[PDB]
Amino acid sequence: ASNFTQFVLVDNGGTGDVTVAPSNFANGVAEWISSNSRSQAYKVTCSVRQSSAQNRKYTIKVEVPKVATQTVGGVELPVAAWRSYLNMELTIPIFATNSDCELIVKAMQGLLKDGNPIPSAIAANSGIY
Amino acid sequence: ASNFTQFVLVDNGGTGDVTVAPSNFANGVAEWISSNSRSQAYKVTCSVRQSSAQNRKYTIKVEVPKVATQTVGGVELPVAAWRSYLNMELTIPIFATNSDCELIVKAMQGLLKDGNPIPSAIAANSGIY
Amino acid sequence: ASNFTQFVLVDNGGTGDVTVAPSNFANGVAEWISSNSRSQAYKVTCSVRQSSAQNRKYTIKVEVPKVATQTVGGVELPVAAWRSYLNMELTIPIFATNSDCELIVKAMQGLLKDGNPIPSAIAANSGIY
Amino acid sequence: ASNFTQFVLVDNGGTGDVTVAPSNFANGVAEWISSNSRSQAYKVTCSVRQSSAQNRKYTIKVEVPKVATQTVGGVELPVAAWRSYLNMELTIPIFATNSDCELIVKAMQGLLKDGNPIPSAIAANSGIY
Amino acid sequence: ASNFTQFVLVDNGGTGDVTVAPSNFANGVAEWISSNSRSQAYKVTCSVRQSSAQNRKYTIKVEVPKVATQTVGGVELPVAAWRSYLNMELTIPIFATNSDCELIVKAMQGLLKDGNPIPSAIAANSGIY
Amino acid sequence: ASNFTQFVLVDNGGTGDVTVAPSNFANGVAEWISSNSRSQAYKVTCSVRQSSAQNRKYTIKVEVPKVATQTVGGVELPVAAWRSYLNMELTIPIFATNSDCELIVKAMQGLLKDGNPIPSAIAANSGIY
RNA sequence: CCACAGUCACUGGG
RNA sequence: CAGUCACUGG
RNA sequence: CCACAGUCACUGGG
RNA sequence: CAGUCACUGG
Repeated sequence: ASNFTQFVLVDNGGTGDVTVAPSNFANGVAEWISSNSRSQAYKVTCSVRQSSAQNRKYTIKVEVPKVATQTVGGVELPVAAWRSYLNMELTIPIFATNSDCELIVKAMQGLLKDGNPIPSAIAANSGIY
Repeated sequence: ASNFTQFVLVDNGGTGDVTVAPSNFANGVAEWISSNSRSQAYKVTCSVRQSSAQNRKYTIKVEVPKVATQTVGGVELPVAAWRSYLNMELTIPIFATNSDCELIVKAMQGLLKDGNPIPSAIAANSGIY
Repeated sequence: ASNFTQFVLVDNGGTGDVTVAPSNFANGVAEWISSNSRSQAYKVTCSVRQSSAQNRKYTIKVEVPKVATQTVGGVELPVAAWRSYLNMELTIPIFATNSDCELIVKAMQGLLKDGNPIPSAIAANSGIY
Repeated sequence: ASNFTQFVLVDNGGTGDVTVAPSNFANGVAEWISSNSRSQAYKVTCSVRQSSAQNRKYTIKVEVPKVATQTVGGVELPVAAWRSYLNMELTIPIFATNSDCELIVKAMQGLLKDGNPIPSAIAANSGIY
Repeated sequence: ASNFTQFVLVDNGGTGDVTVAPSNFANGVAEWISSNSRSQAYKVTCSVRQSSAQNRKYTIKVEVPKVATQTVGGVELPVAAWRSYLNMELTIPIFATNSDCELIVKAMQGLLKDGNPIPSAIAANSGIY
Repeated sequence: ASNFTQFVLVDNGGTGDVTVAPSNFANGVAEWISSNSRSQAYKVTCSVRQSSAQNRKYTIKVEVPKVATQTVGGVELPVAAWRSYLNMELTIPIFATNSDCELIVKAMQGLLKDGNPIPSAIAANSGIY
């Protein structure tokens, strides 16, 4: 294998797609970013460690830029107003087989499938009701 | 409407599908569970709070169980051999429009699409390289 | 370029091959792990450091597990009945050229070549006689 | 029968071969030494012992010398400018069968096979990258 | 791709060229060295860290050795008579686009072009006047 | 000689070139700047001193303006968001001949040649991977 | 941070 | 030196 | 806040 | 853990 390759983060249907590509590997922490100023980029980082004797833990972080009214290549302050941060921590017991792990991934995919509660709430600046 | 509906967390092609349903909203934490005993159930929770004066934070949790039947005191009980824990926090600035948020949902969806790096590594019990 | 890739640790023909893959590279310690349950996986770690003003030191560690299924209370878990632990330390002075190093590697390879005393002894639960 | 015989430690084709031969076997420590000046010879030692009730432990040591001629006061002496020191410890539980051991040996051989990460790194005065 | 490749540090027209290659990435410090003994090698290291909330800093180091053969204890050893140390730190604001950065690379390249003031002074063991 | 002359810092191929010219010599510290407001200029400074008994040290500093979305002649704040700083310190042992120094310069040129790792990483808002 | 020093991913000084 | 071994104990 | 830990809307550590 | 390493020191 060798999974550290570029990929499509935001699929806008061929036209207007956001691709992120390998940008760093310092400390086993893999990083991908879109072709932008780091202040306006789409960043993705991932790493794995054995958190305890019983578990392994994947830490995945994603940064998404606020695009509405954005000024490409510009200095936008304050940073906190122009960026969204996603922090994911996946804990998997050392007994999990590959199939067990496939199931876990499926569950994650299902959690965010278009039309489901969570993605629907987020995409609508809403909570659950 | 109401976005607090049931949905399928794990899609196995209509046969062996893990569907999860609304089970609680106490203390502002929306909860869903699979049609199982509370000891062997898949659990999904979600909550939104206004973290800072200018941020909103979504806390989503998913628990994937490895179902098993244990024999305690000569008696057989439905239990979970172990559980996988997904913990994700999403911080979005209040200046994010709905389109801005759809961008975030698409990114999260892209992040886990079959074939991409992260889901590949996870399903293979490996890191990125 | 990268030497932190997956490789075949155990060459059992072209089928029962044990392949080990990059898992984590934190704190100067490269770690490879075979696929499936971490609990039953092969592990390989490696690191180099300047042990003294004149010497560089390598520390390689390998774990060979004896795969087994543990059952307790009627619950089956993939585990390792036990593990064989290989721990080696290689010290090389900074005056060693690439040729000198190639020589060192050859000696290591020869020491373990099929037919030779040490490997023969080990493979037969034996010592020297 | 005897496995305490001479063998080729360094296979440099069929000429510049470094052969090491039995030298002494006192106190459970088998020792091999290449021919000529002891001062410039290759050394290999090996021993097994029951380290615990459950484990047997092997201790292999190898010395690769950098041949050189020292001159002092006009007196020439064959010496070793410096020496590379390999020290390995292999622990194997008493439940290991001959098959289990053969497997362990294969893993050791694979770890050092030409082309693989560890040997490549060592042979190039390099680490992992 | 992967930008961690070998390159020629000193171009002497294909004959007497000093080429340097990846040798380590431990602790997030990318390292390259020339095909020499660690004691006589050319060394290049590079690292990026997010210095401030809005800055990123590249730390690049280059070590140019003056190779020599010293006689210590009547024995001859490959050593370095002395070393020249280049230490450079580049701080770039996160608002810099890729074009902004290309500008920086072009400037650094221009700074050292044959004929220009700085490289002229350095090569002549003189200051600017 | 007399190397304190104007030169092309950024070579954009005849059209759109950035030239810097002598602007100060206070304290032996030579300075060049582009024809801009000092807040938006390209600045280059260089100086030499004998740092110790064994070494001489060249301190070279370069400042590059962020051009994307820049407003020529305008007041851009905060300064830190609009500027990149390069700090170079070159240490050369007093034994270095002119030829030794030419080699050092070549190594610097090679380090930053178009297409090589470092310049490629910088120009792409990336690290090494 | 330093036109601070060194034997330089380390050490020492402002 | 010992251990289910980048960790612990002598 | 943490590529902090867990038995995980709870507990413990920076 | 370190060392010209079945030995020594932490």
